[PDB]
Amino acid sequence: GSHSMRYFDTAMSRPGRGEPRFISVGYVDDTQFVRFDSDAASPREEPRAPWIEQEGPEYWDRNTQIFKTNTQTDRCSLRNLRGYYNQSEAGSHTLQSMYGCDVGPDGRLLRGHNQYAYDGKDYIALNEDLRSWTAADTAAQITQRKWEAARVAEQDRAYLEGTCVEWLRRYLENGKDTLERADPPKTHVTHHPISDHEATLRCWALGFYPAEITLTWQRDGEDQTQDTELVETRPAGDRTFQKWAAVVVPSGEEQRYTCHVQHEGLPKPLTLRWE
Amino acid sequence: AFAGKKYCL
Amino acid sequence: IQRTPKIQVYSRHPAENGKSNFLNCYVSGFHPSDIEVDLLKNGERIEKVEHSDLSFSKDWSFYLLYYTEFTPTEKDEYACRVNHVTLSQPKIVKWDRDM
Repeated sequence: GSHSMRYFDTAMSRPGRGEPRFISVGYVDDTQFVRFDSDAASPREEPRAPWIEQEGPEYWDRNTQIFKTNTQTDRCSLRNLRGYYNQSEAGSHTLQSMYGCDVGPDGRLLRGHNQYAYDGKDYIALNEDLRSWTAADTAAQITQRKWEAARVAEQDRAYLEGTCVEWLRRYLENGKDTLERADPPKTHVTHHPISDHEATLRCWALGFYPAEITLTWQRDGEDQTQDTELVETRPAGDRTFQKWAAVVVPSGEEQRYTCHVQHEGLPKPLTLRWE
Repeated sequence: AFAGKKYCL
Repeated sequence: IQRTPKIQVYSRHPAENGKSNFLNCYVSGFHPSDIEVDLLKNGERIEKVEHSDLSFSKDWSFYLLYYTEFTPTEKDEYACRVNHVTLSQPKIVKWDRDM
C-alpha cells in the first residue's frame, strides 16, 4: 500500500518556568517509532517501536544530536515569532512543525511536506513543488524572504527526496510484519431503546489498523450523514483503533437500517444490521 | 542520513 | 484562539466483570497543549496513570491517551476528569461500557 513518515514537533514557551519545551515524535503511518523530549532527565532520541531498536548506537547518537540542535532552532524561532507579532514576553506561545514524505506501493516519492503553525494557525508551508513557500501573513513573509535568501527549500527538497524516502523504505522492510499488515475491524451492532417510540442503533468497529476507516449508516439505502453521531477514531493502546456510529431509529424500523464498513484489512466491505 | 535538520523562522 | 478538548472514556478490550483490562481516557482536538487528566475509581484519583507522547492531528489540534490497568466489576464506577484553559471547571465523563 501507500506509506508515510512524519515527524510532529511541538515547542511551547513558558515564561518564568525555564526555556521552551521541545518534543518531537516520529511516525510511520499510525505507528510511533521515536520520541525526543527536551524535559526528559537525560534527553535522548528513544525507540518507541520494536523494529527500530536494532538500528545501532550511531543512529541513536546522531539523531539525539539533530534533536538537541532542533531544540535550539525552535527556541530561536519562538523568539523571532514573538517579535514578528509584537507580543509581550509575558505570554506562552506554541510552534508546531510537520515534516516528512509519502511513498506509493513501489516506494517511489508521492510527495513531501514541511509546514509550520504558530498558536494553532497555519504560518508557512513548503509547496508540493519543494521549491517555493506559501506564507499565511506578513510575519510569515519575513521567514519566507529569509529562507529564500538562505536557499532552505533546496536543503529541504534534498532531505525529502533522498534521506526521508531511503529511511522510510528501510523502516517498512525492518517492520514488514506490522507496518505492512492491515488488521480488519471486528464489527457488531448494538440496540438500546431510548423510549417507547425510538431506539439507538450503534455500529462498532474494534481492533483495526491503520486508523483510516469509513463507517456509515443508511436508511432504505440512503446515507444518514446528518442524523449519525460519529465519534473520533480512538486508540485502544495495543496499536489498534476503535470507532462507532449511532443513529436514532423509530421502534419497529430497525431492519431498514444498514451499517457499511470499509477498511484496508477487509477482504470486502461489510453490510451489518441489528441481529 | 539521519532525522531532519530545522532552520530558524 | 483556543480549542476545547473532546473526551472519550472506554476500555482497550470488551469489558468482562472480573477480567483484567485497560481503562482509556482519550483527549483530542484541543489547543493549547497544557491539559490535566485524571482517571477516577468511585470518585478517587487512580495513581501512576500513564500517557502517550504529545502529538497532534493535521489540523494542529493535540491529542493524548491516558490509560491504566483495571478489572471492572458490577459495583465500581470509573470516570475521566479533564481540566483545560477553555473549561470554567473540570469536565467529568463517566465510563459507559456501550460508548
